[PDB]
Amino acid sequence: LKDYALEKEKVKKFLQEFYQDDELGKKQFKYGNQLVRLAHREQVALYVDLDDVAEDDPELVDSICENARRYAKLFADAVQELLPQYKEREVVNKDVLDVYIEHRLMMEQRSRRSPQNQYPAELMRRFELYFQGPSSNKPRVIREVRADSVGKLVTVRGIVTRVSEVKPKMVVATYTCDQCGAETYQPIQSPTFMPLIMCPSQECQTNRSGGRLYLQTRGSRFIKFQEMKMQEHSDQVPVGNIPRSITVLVEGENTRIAQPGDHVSVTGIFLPILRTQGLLSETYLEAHRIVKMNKSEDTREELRQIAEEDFYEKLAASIAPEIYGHEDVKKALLLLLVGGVDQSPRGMKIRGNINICLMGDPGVAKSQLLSYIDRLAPRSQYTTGRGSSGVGLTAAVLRDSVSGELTLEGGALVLADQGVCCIDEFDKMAEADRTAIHEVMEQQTISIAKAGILTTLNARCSILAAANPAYGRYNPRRSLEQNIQLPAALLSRFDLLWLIQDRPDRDNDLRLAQHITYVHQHSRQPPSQFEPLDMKLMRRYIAMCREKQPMVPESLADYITAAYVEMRREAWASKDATYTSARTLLAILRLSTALARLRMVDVVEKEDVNEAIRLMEMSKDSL
Amino acid sequence: VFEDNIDFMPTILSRFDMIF
Amino acid sequence: SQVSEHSIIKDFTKQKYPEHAIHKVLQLMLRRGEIQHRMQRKVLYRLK
Amino acid sequence: AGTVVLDDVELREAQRDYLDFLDDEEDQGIYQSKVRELISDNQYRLIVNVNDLRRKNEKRANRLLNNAFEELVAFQRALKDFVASIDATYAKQYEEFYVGLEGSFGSKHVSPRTLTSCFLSCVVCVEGIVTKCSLVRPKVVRSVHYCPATKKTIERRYVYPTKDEENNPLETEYGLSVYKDHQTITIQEMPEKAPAGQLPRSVDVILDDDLVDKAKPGDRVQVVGTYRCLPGTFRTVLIACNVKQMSKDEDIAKIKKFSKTRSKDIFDQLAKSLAPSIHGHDYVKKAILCLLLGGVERDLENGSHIRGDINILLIGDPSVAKSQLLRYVLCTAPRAIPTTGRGSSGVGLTAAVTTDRRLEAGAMVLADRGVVCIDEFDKMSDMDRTAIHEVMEQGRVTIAKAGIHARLNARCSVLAAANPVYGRYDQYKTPMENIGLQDSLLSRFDLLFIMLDQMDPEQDREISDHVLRMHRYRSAAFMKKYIHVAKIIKPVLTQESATYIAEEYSRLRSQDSMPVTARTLETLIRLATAHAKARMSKTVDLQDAEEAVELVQYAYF
Repeated sequence: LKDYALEKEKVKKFLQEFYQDDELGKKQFKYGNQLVRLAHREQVALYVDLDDVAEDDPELVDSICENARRYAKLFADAVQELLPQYKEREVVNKDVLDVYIEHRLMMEQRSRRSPQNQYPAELMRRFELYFQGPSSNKPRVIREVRADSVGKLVTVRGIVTRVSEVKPKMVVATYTCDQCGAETYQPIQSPTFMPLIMCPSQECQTNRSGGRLYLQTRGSRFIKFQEMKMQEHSDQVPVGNIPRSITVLVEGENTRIAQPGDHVSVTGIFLPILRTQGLLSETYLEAHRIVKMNKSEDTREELRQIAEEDFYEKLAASIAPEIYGHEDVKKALLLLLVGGVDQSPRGMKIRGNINICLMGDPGVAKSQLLSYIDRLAPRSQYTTGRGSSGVGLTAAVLRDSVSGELTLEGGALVLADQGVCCIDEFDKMAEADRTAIHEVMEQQTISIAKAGILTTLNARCSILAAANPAYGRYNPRRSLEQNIQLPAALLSRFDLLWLIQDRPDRDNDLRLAQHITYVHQHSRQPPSQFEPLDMKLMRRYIAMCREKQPMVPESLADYITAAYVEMRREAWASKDATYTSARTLLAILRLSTALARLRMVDVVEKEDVNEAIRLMEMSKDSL
Repeated sequence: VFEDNIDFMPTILSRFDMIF
Repeated sequence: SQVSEHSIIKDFTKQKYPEHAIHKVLQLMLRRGEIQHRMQRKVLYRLK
Repeated sequence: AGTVVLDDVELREAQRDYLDFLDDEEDQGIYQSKVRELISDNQYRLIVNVNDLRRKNEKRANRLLNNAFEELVAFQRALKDFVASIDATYAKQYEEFYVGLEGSFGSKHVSPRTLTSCFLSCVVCVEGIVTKCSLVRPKVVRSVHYCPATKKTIERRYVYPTKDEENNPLETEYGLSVYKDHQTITIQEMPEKAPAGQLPRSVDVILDDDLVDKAKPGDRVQVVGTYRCLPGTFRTVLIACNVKQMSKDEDIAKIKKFSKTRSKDIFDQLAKSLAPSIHGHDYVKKAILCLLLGGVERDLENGSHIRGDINILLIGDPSVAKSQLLRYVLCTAPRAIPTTGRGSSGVGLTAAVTTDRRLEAGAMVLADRGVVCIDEFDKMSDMDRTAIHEVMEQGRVTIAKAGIHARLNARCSVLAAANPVYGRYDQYKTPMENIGLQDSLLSRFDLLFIMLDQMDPEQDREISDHVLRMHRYRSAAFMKKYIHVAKIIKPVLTQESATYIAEEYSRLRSQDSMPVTARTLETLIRLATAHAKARMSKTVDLQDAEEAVELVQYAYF
């Protein structure tokens, strides 16, 4: 539609003698310095912020957005043509590519029209160009990127689920013959290419020479390559679906930036892949910019209710409304819901590990409450204990069609990166998997004695476990070595243990009947005038609370020490199946840590600490 | 086959007759 | 352990039970989806 | 294709007529309001009732239904023109608009059985349930190629053009190229109406844009489109233009009048109506009557919990009608499909078909909102055992392959039977392990009847002889009509009635203290609902609810 020469001249003038208002509205050759650095081979990747263009060239930005690859190539050629005028001296031959390039330029000059008698543009680059998505286009959700946006520069958010090791990919393939003496170039764009056999060079075909060609890796151009799969953020996926994955390919200096399980912002060109009725093709994303979130590291005044309104009576009372009671049990969930993302800047890495255990699955249908835990909590991902077999963590051999050689993958634990981990049906796990859990308990010490796999898994989420009872409710008459069937030492490592017995408590038994009767009566599941409210309001208020970062006082710990003393007498006299130890002191300080976040005073706080002690006493010795 | 004479189909026998 | 598949057959013979019994029970309890049958499915898939 | 006609007068007349139809000036502008709605809502497919097209011009409707391609193209052009006239900018935004057909079709409303070859090149409607389904792939429709050498641009409709006229390189302009998404689905005729004698008809359906996610495997869909043929093997395909979901759900008045409860107690004979040649197990009959009836959907707002997924397992001694009772349900089956044993047909599997990887929905999926009859449950392998556990709880089947993640609706119930492998009496050892099934699956089922042949010669004698006398030397269809009416009943609970259930529930709680009590509370909703469904009553009767309390007592003997 439009002449590419005019646009090339426009971008050249834009870069060379056209000005911006970045530094106090004064031109300072912003891109000029980077171009100079490129001339001296001191900067390898060049980024073109589309925002800078959009400040004073909206039509160019619109054209670029409507078609990405063509303008990308045009900019690359323009930068190539800008280089020679910034040459000041002789290249110091940094690498093999520079040496080959300077010999090629010397040979070109020595002997100085067929369109096929010149160096390909990509071979003489020594620079890579990329685009940063303009802020004008709002980020899109992966499910909404359909075939209709092919070829348009889009930006999507997600979480890395499968990244391969860095490997070299070949852009220009160099072939040399023993008769011609010249260099034959085959640019390669598809992931697969066909090596040449008989050179189609005009010299040989005219001379009917042997034309035997030998591929070499000396003067070929190589670029970095990676393969990653990215999955939608669980927080915004509709409840009625599951997140979908879209393939992203990253090349050049942009590599080695994404880490597994991390939130990434990706901007690239949506292009099809051929694998060679009708013409079918797949899709991928050639990224141009990967920026992680900063959070991955480590108007009246009446609009808030922080100190005047108690968080216990409003926040807790709107959590898990389908559950028929267990308000004391409900409180611990809030501590689990809080977790240990908010930690003091003092190196307390253990604070974020809250491995709570629940025994008894048929009890009061507590399997349901897991979903509410994932949905309300931010930075939380839904996971299932029984989502795959034991092969899901190690490596095995299965048939595949699309891709995957020497597959390396993780389980549910790795999938939730520093979030909320949900594990169901602990009993049905095989013996080997149980050891895999136990090695997680030892603070990320996953050792594998298999020849091919020697990885070190990084488990930093919060682990919630639900366990079925031993083929029936516990019976007191059974003494030790029989009463508990799951290994006791395994339970010992867990910080909190909860078990619910459906005792014939006629006072409580009537309460269950009353609530199930009000079902099928109206649409208000929480009849105590609690409205479900929008999820937007709750999340926004919670986020600003993280920024305060209160710190508990160390002096108060002296009070706690007495609690261990009285516990010892009970532990020795009871001789019960459950047993505790100094781990309670380990737990208590962590447990007290979260509770104080409601009252951000931290000068004198006694009730908050005491309640955590009272929580332990309520569950044990219920008789 | 080489209730004591059941290998893998302890239902098919009930559907036939005991014939020598 | 120590009561593996290569020796359990001889135990029946020690109990004056011929090879007829092993088909009726031993060969039929593993087809039930016993953990011992699943133990061979995972541990001995390539180790043998 | 791309071939056009140069100033066709017939095409122009069709364009003018359809444009006149679109601009509803003498009428209130119903379609014009719909055009406003589509412009505002960012949807580019206008659905036009066919009945209006008949009313305005029967000749247009006739020529449309008899020659689909040209009339459809002309009407699409008319829609484009009308949109541009109302708003040019919105028309400039998009490339081409598509038109869908709904309403009532006299003789072209066919079934896969009915859809013979005679309907070629005619617009058709097909009703059924999705069977096979493929993934979402993008399909190219207009590829733009630009030659850097010759400074020329070449565009082609629909091998791929790779070399120019003189073999110069060609780098395609992807952005200017238009790609639309594509999907391949299949359909089978409805289970109840397709005769079981002759072979099934499968029809392939291709969906264009805005149709990939509207229909998913296992649902019930109506497809309307053009029935064309691709060019030694000739296969019929159906290029679709509108997909709509289905599953909302005479002598009835005589049946309704006969079935008045004021005359006598019909429940007494109603329970016996399912087991004509089986003496005894009357309690089992009530449960089986319960399983067929009952609601299958509850308005659980802002979440989900226990629903009409309630099911019954039957384990017992041979020849105790354990195998036989399934056949009675299968014969008089409202939307029910049989399956037995291993049944390796992919309950959620794909079989990894190469040179193709479609999603073949299984038995439990094809039976949405029905009853599933399963024989020899213990025969199913552990691979199914892992999958089948999750299906009953949440109500969907998860498909887990490399990249393919989707859950199909499994709003279903299970009637399972399995022989106790070798167990004979099952009275001294707890059924939790004597049936082999030690797994926690047992708790999930509502009911677990044990049909032992306890030596009870007084009761046992009557079963042997009197069944033989049942020949009667000197009402199957009735239940069919009942259940269809009962399905649209929502027997709301009454608090005074509801408390009555809890009042006697206490006595049962102390009886079983000396089998799960934590789930029994929820299933009391079903049991009370069943009794009112028999009477079509909107409210649960206390006398009817009393028998619900007794059923739990009879449930565990």
